[PDB]
Amino acid sequence: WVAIAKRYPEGTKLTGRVTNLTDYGCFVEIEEGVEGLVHVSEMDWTNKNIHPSKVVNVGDVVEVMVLDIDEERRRISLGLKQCKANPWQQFAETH
Repeated sequence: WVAIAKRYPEGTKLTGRVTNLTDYGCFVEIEEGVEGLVHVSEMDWTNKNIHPSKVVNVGDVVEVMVLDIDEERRRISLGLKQCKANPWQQFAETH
């Protein structure tokens, strides 16, 4: 069945780029008009991991796994947080 407004099965994973940090998570951006929230505990292996989130900065590319979707609001709540191999690149555009 469909959970009132659902696209993805849930627990199906995505890849996104990090944009903000919240009170108990991080916000990750997917595609245009589509953004997610990385829930801090969706891994376990962070806090005692030594790492600044394996260096999860604003404008870095990560992987996330989907939690709460509302097609009505356009919020998919995706949270993973491992990071990519070369997660920072030369982000300038006026060329």
